[PDB]
Amino acid sequence: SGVNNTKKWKMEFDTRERWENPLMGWSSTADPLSNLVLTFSTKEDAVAFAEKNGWSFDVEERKVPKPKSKSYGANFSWNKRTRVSTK
Amino acid sequence: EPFDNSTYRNLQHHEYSTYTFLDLNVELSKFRMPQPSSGRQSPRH
Amino acid sequence: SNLIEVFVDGQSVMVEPGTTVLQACEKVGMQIPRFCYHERLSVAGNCRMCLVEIEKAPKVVAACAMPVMKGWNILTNSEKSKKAREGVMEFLLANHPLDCPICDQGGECDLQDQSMMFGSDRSRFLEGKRAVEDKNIGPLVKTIMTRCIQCTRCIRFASEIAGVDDLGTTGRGNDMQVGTYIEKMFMSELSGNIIDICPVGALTSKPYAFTARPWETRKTESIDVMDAVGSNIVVSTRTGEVMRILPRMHEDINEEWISDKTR
Amino acid sequence: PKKTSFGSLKDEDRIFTNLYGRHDWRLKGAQSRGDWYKTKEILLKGPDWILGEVKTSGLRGRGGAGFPTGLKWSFMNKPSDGRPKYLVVNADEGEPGTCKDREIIRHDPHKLVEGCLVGGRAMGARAAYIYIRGEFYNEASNLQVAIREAYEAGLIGKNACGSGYDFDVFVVRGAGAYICGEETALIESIEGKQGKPRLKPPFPADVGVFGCPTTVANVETVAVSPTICRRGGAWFASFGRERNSGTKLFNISGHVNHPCTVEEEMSVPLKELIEKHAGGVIGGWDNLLAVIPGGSSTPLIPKSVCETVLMDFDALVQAQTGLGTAAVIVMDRSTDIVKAIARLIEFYKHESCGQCTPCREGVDWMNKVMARFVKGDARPAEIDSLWEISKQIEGHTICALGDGAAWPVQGLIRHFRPELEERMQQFALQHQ
Amino acid sequence: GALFVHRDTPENNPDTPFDFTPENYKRIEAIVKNYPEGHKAAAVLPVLDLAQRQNGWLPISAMNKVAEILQVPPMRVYEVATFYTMYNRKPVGKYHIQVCTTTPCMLRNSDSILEAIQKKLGIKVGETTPDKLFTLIEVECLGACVNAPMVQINDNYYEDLTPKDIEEIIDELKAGKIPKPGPRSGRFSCEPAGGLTSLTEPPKGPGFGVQAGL
Ligand SMILES: Cc1cc2nc3c(=O)[nH]c(=O)nc-3n(C[C@H](O)[C@H](O)[C@H](O)COP(=O)(O)O)c2cc1C
Ligand code: SF4
Ligand code: SF4
Ligand code: SF4
Ligand code: FES
Ligand code: FES
Ligand SMILES: [K+]
Repeated sequence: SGVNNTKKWKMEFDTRERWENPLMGWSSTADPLSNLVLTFSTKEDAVAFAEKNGWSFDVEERKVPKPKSKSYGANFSWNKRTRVSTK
Repeated sequence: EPFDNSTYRNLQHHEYSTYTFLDLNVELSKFRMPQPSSGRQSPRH
Repeated sequence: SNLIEVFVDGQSVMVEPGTTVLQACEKVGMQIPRFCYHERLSVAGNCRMCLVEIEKAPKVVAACAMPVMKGWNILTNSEKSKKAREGVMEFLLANHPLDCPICDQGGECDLQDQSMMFGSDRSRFLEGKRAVEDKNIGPLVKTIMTRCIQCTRCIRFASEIAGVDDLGTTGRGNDMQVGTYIEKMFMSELSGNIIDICPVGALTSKPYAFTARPWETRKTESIDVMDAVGSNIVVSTRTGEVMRILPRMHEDINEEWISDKTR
Repeated sequence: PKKTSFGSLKDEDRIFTNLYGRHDWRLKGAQSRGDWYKTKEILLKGPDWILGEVKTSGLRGRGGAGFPTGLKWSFMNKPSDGRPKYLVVNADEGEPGTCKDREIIRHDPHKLVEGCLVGGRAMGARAAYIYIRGEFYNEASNLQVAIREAYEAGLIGKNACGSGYDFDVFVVRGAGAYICGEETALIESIEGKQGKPRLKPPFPADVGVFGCPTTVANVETVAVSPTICRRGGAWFASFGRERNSGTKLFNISGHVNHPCTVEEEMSVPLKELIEKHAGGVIGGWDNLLAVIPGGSSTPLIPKSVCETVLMDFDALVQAQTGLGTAAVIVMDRSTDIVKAIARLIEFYKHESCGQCTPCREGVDWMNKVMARFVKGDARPAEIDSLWEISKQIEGHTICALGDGAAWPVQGLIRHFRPELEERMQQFALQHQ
Repeated sequence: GALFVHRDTPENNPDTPFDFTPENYKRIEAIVKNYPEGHKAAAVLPVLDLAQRQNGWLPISAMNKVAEILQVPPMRVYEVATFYTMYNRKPVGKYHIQVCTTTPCMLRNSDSILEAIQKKLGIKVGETTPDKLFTLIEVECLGACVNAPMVQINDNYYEDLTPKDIEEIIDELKAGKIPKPGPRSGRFSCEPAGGLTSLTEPPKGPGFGVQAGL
């Protein structure tokens, strides 16, 4: 339920081939850039990093919470069905 | 009629049948006003 | 317009009337610790972890079900508020079984995380813990009911969100056994989502059981293909394969729940 | 003017002159006492008159709430919102020491139902939903015959007392619990639900049952209303001290020679109660080690505190306790105080509904550590911990049962601290 | 008995033939009538008592049969039955003993009454007689704590009970004769053992203290 992770921006890459090591079943991988994620406060600084390094680009807007109008008296209504069946 | 000091007049609480509460509840229906309607007959409905 | 003015720990913020104490808190970025309230699942008010003292108050208010009115300063970091948090958290943890190394919620458990932030650092218990007999409501979800904290978040989810009335909390007192009493079988198409709502390891996915841990599992974002709804989901990958599929936050498409087939 | 030599209630001052069932408890003796008279006139006078009279009456919360009922009964007195208004009589009486409502239901429930209708005029309700305790099976039927004669006579139901009022009264027998004693959990028992306290707001006043407004009152508060509006609230206000206005059906119990529920003059030193009306306590004043003042929730007090205190709300509050339901349980040197509250706190653990974490967990934790305290299996600092967790569950619970559990143990800690140390000390050497 | 999970027993199974007699449907229809339409789940509480007053206990069939006749899910029926005390889900032995044990009762030595029931009847607390006569269970205050130690036989509750006093109560109840419920000593309902104090002068007449029109 904690949300102190949906506040920053990242610099993730696309995952490449990951093949098991012949001896002991590793995840031997030849993607040097795989295990790097950066942190960006906003996205316009994040995009600026893309331009200076000239990487391929696509973004995703923040999924802000639509404001759920909560209530407690609705759980005990007279006509509305919002009356809860268990408490 | 005279005021008493050592007489218990609640002998009926001993002589109450197993269904006595329900035996008085069943015919209580005649003194009933139209019960309020919630716009339906159950919240799931 | 009608947006009532109110202070939070100082700074004032206007808010729609009828908004509870929580819903005003995140407007400035305050996530008060909660256990029994979900933003899209009713209002319970039973966990009492949301308890935050308000200014001038002689009693700490239950922030979940308390509508705020004019000029009510939310004393978030106030001493008695943190005092209420400390007492209530150790009460929840009192009868909890010592299962963290064997509980799959280890590393992503709300009871685990909050005790680090809002919690003590030692125990005052000197008695025997409560033990609840396990249940069985499917091969898709495990039931370890001794780890339950009776947040009732599961029973509400079934009642409204899943639309099926088969879950509840039988008993009295400390014998607050949450389940189906009689032997029953929690088959709904949204059944798998009660794993995510539960803050503890009370219900966990049998297929994923004892396969990975939250810190090692890399996360990737993709879509659901099992249905034409096309639900946004996050894929867990570790050591080069997939273990568990979690629903993403998308109010238009899936909210935060997915079908059993997708999970 | 101020009757400081305060005591010695009279039979006319006794609101219910048939508490023992001595004379005709049925409807035939009800109108003899003064009941079912002039109710036609007052019901026509409008709700404000009873509100005005109860303001002079000084009725406070007698179910342990300790709040002026005149304010509460007028709290929801608003114009009709379409949703019917209702009335509830909190006849649970689950407290270990509450018996007066059991007596009033068994013997004088005609005053109760009339109080509902004269009260129901104030809130403008269409029916009452009194909650008779399930254990009171024959008392439930006792008020049913009171229900029977009052309904067909026009006193209650359509044209309530012939005053163009459709107020009714329904009966709901319980199935056993203390948590139904509190109104916020009572309503769920009425509302086809397991007894669990409801978070306020929303209050019962604006929405009580089935999404409809409902007023909750103690059994005597509603039952005394017809008399205080018939003879006069000021006369009833002449009893009790300031903010203690009225008289109370004391519940004398414990190690007392003649345990009793007398409707006895209120705001009175407990010395006058135990000797004059209860025929003394066993062994005398020196025998009694401590007294449960007014209820199990109310912290018990010793002779060192109860040597002069009057049983009134204000004096009880400053005595670090409450009068509550006037459940006075006297307890002597021979019995152990820890064992005394052991059974009480064990009962409290047997009655928590488990809804909120502090009551569900804290009370059980209290039971285990206290059970050791009976033998004495602890260290000096455990009393301080038992102090600590008592404050932790004090007020943090959804309902008032949690802090209702805090008060008895809290009073036990503060008063007989050396007793706990020595019994605990005795535990060490005997089990060396 | 301290088992909030239902085991499917051959005797207590959903196939157990539970039903109602011609009078009972009149009883339950009176229960549902007492409540406003639209919200009739309030009738769940009294209808369970109707099964209590017919079967003497609540089989899982009784709870399941209540569910559809009340148009409520079965689990809600279980919740109502499981929480409350004498909504006993396990069969009980006819004479159902509730010795009152809470602090006011034990302070005046309810243990002696409990011990007398313990030894004379021969079975432990919560158990039943070999051929279904008695079931002794410690109970808390029922709401009459003014009197001496207490025991609730079925629906007939008893007070003013000394350790000896319950002994001839249990003597005559063994033979099938039901003793008069209520206090057994000179106390009738709530008056002193040493002579009543209040209720001496006759009550006032009909209507007193008229406030003009009133
Ligand atoms: C644990 C608990 C038990 C209670 N039991 C009773 C009771 O048996 N009878 C009662 O009238 N009020 C009882 N109350 C008080 C009610 O919650 C409520 O405040 C009261 O009925 C108000 O009465 P009034 O409107 O006459 O002041 C109890 C409260 C608590 C917290
Ligand atoms: S629920 Fe959380 S705290 Fe409890 S055992 Fe599982 S991981 Fe540990
Ligand atoms: S089982 Fe899980 S979801 Fe259900 S009440 Fe317990 S902690 Fe909450
Ligand atoms: S204090 Fe909390 S757990 Fe106890 S009865 Fe009240 S609501 Fe239930
Ligand atoms: S959020 Fe208020 S109690 Fe869980
Ligand atoms: S004390 Fe025996 S009835 Fe409550
Ligand atoms: K979970």
